[PDB]
Amino acid sequence: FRKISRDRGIIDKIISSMAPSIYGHRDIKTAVACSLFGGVPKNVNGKHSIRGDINVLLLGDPGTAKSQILKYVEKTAHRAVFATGQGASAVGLTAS
Amino acid sequence: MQNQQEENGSEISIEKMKRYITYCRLKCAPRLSPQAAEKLSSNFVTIR
Ligand SMILES: Nc1ncnc2c1ncn2[C@@H]1O[C@H](COP(=O)(O)OP(=O)(O)OP(O)(O)=S)[C@@H](O)[C@H]1O
Ligand SMILES: [Mg+2]
Repeated sequence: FRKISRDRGIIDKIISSMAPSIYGHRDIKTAVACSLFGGVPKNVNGKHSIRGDINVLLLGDPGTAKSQILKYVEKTAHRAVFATGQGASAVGLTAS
Repeated sequence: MQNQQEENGSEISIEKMKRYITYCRLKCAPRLSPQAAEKLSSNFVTIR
């Protein structure tokens, strides 16, 4: 990991590593890489909290392969939970 | 900077602030003085 990090163009390779079956959506893949790696949360003096993870909204027409990007992130990420609004046989978004 | 200002005393920590709010609400309940009523009545008449 340290050997592959010292490459100058490492980040772009990660951008090229996001969803190989998906072609041409480089900025979407960049957003995926940023969300997968994420920032750092912080809490200054305990009083004020700053969130430390990137929320990405993929708004697109049908046939832009957003669902395949979601499936790729579900495969790649450590604790990835898939849910949907219209569907039924899935974990809900509401506590109960 | 906030830790320094807490050490000087210009800012109060959140738990001390919590317990102080609890203490002030449990102990004190002020009344308006008679000389503090004419100013308030006059200012409320002028606004309306
Ligand atoms: N840029 C792309 N590269 C590769 N395959 C693509 C691309 N765009 C669309 N597809 C394919 O087209 C189909 C679209 O499937 P979906 O991922 O369900 O599309 P979608 O973006 O989710 O749109 P919906 O279903 O209306 S929300 C899949 O078979 C994809 O593999
Ligand atoms: Mg879809």
